[PDB]
Amino acid sequence: PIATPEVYAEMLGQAKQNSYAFPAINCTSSETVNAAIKGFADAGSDGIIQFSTGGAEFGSGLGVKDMVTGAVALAEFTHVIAAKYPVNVALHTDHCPKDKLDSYVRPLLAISAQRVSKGGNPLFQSHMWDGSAVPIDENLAIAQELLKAAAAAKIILEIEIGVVGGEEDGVANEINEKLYTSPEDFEKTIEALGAGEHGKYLLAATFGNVHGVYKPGNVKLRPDILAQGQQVAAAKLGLPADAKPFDFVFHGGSGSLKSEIEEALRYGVVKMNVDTDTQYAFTRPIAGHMFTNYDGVLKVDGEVGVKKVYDPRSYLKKAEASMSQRVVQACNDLHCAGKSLTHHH
Amino acid sequence: PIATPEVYAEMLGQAKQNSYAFPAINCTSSETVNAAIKGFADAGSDGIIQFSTGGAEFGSGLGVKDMVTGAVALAEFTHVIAAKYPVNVALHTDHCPKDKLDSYVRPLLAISAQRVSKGGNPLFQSHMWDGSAVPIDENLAIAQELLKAAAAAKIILEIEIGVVGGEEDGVANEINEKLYTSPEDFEKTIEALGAGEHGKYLLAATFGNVHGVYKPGNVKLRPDILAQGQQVAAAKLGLPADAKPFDFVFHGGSGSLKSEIEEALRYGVVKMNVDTDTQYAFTRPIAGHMFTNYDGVLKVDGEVGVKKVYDPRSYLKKAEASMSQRVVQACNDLHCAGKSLTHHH
Amino acid sequence: PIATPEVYAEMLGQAKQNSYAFPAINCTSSETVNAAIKGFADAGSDGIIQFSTGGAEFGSGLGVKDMVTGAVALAEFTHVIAAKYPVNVALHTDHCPKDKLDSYVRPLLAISAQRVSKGGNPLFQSHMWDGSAVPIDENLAIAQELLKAAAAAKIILEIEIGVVGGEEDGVANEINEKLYTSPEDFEKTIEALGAGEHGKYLLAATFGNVHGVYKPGNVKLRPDILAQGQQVAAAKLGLPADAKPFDFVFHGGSGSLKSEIEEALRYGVVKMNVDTDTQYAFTRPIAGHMFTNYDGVLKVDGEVGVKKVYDPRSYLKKAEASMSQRVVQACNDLHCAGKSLTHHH
Amino acid sequence: PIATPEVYAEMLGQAKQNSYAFPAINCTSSETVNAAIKGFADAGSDGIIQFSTGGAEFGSGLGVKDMVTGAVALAEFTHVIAAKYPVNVALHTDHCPKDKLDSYVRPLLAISAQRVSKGGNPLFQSHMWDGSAVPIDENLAIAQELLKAAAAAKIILEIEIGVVGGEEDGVANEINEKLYTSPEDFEKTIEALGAGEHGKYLLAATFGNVHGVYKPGNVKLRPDILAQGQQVAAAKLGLPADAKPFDFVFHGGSGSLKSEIEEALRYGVVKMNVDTDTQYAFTRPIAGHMFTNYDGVLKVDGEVGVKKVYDPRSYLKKAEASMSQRVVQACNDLHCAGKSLTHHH
Ligand code: NA
Ligand code: NA
Ligand code: NA
Ligand code: NA
Ligand SMILES: [Zn+2]
Ligand SMILES: [Zn+2]
Ligand SMILES: [Zn+2]
Ligand SMILES: [Zn+2]
Repeated sequence: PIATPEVYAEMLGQAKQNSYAFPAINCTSSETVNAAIKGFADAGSDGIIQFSTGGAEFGSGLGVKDMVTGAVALAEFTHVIAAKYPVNVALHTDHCPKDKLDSYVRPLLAISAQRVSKGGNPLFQSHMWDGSAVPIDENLAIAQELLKAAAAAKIILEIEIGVVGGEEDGVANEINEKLYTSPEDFEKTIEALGAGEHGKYLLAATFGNVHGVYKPGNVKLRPDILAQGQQVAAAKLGLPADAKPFDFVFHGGSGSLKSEIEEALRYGVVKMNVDTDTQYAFTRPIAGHMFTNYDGVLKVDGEVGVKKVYDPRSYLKKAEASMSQRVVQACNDLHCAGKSLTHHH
Repeated sequence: PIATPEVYAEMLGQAKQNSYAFPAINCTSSETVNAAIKGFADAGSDGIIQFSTGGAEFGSGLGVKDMVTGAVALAEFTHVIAAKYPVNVALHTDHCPKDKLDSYVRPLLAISAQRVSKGGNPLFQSHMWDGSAVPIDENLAIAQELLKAAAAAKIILEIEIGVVGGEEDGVANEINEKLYTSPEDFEKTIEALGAGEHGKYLLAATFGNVHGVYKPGNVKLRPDILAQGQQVAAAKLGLPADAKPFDFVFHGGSGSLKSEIEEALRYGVVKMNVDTDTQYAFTRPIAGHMFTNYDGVLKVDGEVGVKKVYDPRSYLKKAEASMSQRVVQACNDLHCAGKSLTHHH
Repeated sequence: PIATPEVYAEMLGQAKQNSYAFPAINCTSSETVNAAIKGFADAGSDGIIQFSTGGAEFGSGLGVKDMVTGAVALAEFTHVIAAKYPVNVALHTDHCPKDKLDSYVRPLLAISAQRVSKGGNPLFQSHMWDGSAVPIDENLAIAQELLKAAAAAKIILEIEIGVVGGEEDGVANEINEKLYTSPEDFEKTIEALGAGEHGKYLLAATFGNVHGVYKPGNVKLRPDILAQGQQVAAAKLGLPADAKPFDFVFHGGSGSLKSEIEEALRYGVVKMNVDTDTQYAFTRPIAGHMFTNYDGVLKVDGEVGVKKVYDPRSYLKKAEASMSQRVVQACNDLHCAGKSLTHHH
Repeated sequence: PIATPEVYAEMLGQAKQNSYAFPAINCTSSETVNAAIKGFADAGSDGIIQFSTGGAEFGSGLGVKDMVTGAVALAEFTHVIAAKYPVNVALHTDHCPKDKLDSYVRPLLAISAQRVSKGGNPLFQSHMWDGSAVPIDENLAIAQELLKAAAAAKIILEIEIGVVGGEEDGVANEINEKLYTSPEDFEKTIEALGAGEHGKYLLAATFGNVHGVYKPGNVKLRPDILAQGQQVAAAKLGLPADAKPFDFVFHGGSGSLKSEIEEALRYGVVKMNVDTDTQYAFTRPIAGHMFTNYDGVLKVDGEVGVKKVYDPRSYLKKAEASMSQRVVQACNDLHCAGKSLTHHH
């Protein structure tokens, strides 16, 4: 089923308590949603499906190119599908910067507020505010009012401090020192938003994260930044030094070393975003299909091709199954496999 | 917008009166739905999006494989998208034989009946009963009760007399004399169902039709069968000899000669089904993408590929645009281009 | 065996007498030579293997790029191979313009003169002088002295009047009226060189010929130009009006209509050049090989490929066999199949 | 130039004295010969071109399939080409087992004996007798008489003790303990043939060698076997313990670790055979060419392709250049680069 807000909060609490995390898989289509949910199910795991601004625009089609339309359409599709799987599936929106709030997160929030006002549940269970490109104080000012709106709609807010390196859509962030979150940013976050009691939130605190897949080991993660952020917050809050007040989000998950994932889990990461690796998994058998069936997918030497192999289902089923396998791998990497809160086992 | 039942009836009436038809494009996904609707819009045309049994199964994902789930999920997706286009889009289900009625058309009918009972409109605007594999009397007995249910849910029923040749999913129909509908079958149809006054229906009367794309000219259509069927019916009904009591459906549209389409339009074809040609149009740029970007979509010689080209959106946008072009061609072949009943022009 | 000058003259005499012609296949390598000779043998036919200036440069390798070296190396290779086939194989050099005479045809002539002086036979059995880019009088002045040298070395000279359209190497000739040979050019040729008694020669008189392969029918051949050239010459020589004093060469053979070849044969064509079509035949199975074995010819996803399919012999044997089939087709198109003067049958 | 027997002996003496070796590159064609020689030249190095039984059969063409014909044809081609390069190129034949002696090495020896009898030099400068599949005593009995014939024709004999693992043509040798040469085999070799004074020879003593390319490190070489073989022989001959009486040949060179090559050079390897790696280098840009030019090398959607890219020279020039680069790498790996005995520098 789709995660209710209550089940989603239980999911994250269980993950936190037991030092595991859920994959948050970027999807762009019916096929990619289907692949993600089947991956969760095959792994006996709960999970999160997320739409980026570009993914939502793509989902709306070339004749529309509207983020709200694409996200709503894909969300409605997902609600129907997820009802037929035993595992819990949460819907999320990825990086939304300041100039897209009015055309993505805010109208989506308003849609969910309306549903809640009628006694229903929100369409999405979490939304990301990415204010990493503006100064920390402005980031958190926007975060505070968005958190009030989100909590009122039974929605968890994800926020970001520090910058994720690499290319996300047309835009590149330089890989530098800004990829490492400062102690003061950790402190200001707690001051501004508390530790859950003013609305539940997730913190994408960056520790060297880079979107994309580079040669293994080229991206230099420093998970210790997270351990120190937890210590900083526990001190502010008057908690024991081993308390973990933050629920962390691991961006740029694809291409990470297994040891880096394992370490991050020890410091309170409850969500790891995966996009690039599942994109490769989806595309890889499509490529193979076109090459091995080149004379069926192309009308060559006066022949008319072979429908059996140019039927989009023929290669897209292969794409789906391959992406699902990669999602199973993510569930085993993050230790959420076999832990679905439905215990359908 | 999605066609209301009243707008759909107006569409078909206009097409009939003016000797044009709408394309009915088989879709299987968010991308193919988006491509079809954009094609209609680019052509300034209304149109029909249809899901086959296999298309619906595919739409539900490999972990579900349920026709009702896939059709409902894709339908809900389509309702969101179609609201953002000026043209009218009707939703339809394709070939449903006797052994799949209880797991496809009937439960879908029941869903729409429920919506109508609450003062709403049906989820789908038409459904196909394909009883061509059973004797004509059984075919029409089932048709009569389905027509009552359909009319009660504000849904048009499509039925089939005669067999369409070729392969549709795993199953092949032999290309023979059964592809040509008999006069008695035309007569029994009118006796059983009337001419609209017991429920609105479309008639897929076969005249040599074959699913798929063979070398141009290999498939031998006999559109005169349709002209004679109209004459047969007008005689039964006591109408002038030039009356056209049937609304005909042209199956196996892909690969047809332009002259064959033109002739069929003169005898009351109001709907032509297209699947194979739009499948080729969708796949063709995907094939080209994989070949020209072979070293980006594959991790070769120890390199890690190129995300920009293995991102599924990169080739699927090309697929969408190419399929939309083929749909524009169908609208111009069927003379519905520039005739949308929204007159947004 | 390699055609001796006496056997080559007999070949051409037989072809002329019986209204058939030999294919002259452009080759560039051991594999293409092997493919051509096997094609001749499979067709029970004699034939001609020819090297263009660019083909000879290619044959010499990227470290040498010397036309004489490449032609000699490929010729020596061919002498060894041809000895093992029952059919007669003549060696020829293709288009040599004025600025390449001193670095191609002349030094090759000198090599053969040396062999003949020692009591041997020439290395090549014919050479082409292409003076179509200079005025007719200069063309024939050069032709006359080259003919003396060639005859002294037991070599037949091919000359060209009129221009062949299209691209031959880096250089394009415009497709225009210059592609059609003038009566005066026919007359000047006979005046300058006679009709065999001052040295045996072949005449590439152009009649709309274009190098390359365009859509069937786009190239407009006028074989009547040849019939009139024969009439013009028979008049000058005081022969009956149905005499055929010229041995014609049909350039741009690839992509020609079968009816065009048949007509040209009636007017004394004894040699038709084929390059573009045999290039496509050679390459086509190589393309197929790479696509169907994509994961064997490329080291993908950390694997090391599959030697069985990246071994150049695996696809080059397929290339050879396919090119040989196209050469068999040329022998059947030109009616030389089953007519080898060895009568090994 | 082609290496005279005197220059070839000088080459090997220089390599031995200075602890370097020459690559022996398997070739199958004009293009592969050209690529190999250009590689030697680019590296300022002498080198060896070798034809296997299968390579020679391939070189003779599908209509002939005769090892002697193919080897002679390719050798004659090579003599013309090599004259135009400043470096010395030696011609060799690879693995010839007992059942192919009468149809490969023996007739080739007879051809060279004839040339020498007329005051000329041999066609090939070395030939390989591979008797590893028969007992050591039979191997060396055949070796002794072949050595007499070879020396009389100014030809060096290569022999093999121990088995090379892997697939060489249709035949596979199991990767086991037989891949490691025994001390007694080293001793019997010296007893039978001496140390050069009864005819010059090269010794392919196996030390774990495997034909082909497996994942780096999977093939376990033991170069110490060679050091001990040298010690064994120096003892038999009454030489100092650091003497190197054997000239060793390193089979299965492709895919070897650089450290393994470096070690082998210290123990008297003067020749390393490379085939599989140069095959991959030749094929790799051909694959890339077909993919990136897929719509030019195939006639698609009713188009006629693009001659510029289906011309075999277009991709074979790329193949040549890539194989030459790999040969340059071999010259730098074996430390013969910059050491050509022509000192053209
Ligand atoms: Na990443
Ligand atoms: Na069709
Ligand atoms: Na041509
Ligand atoms: Na090897
Ligand atoms: Zn991210
Ligand atoms: Zn149909
Ligand atoms: Zn030509
Ligand atoms: Zn070997």
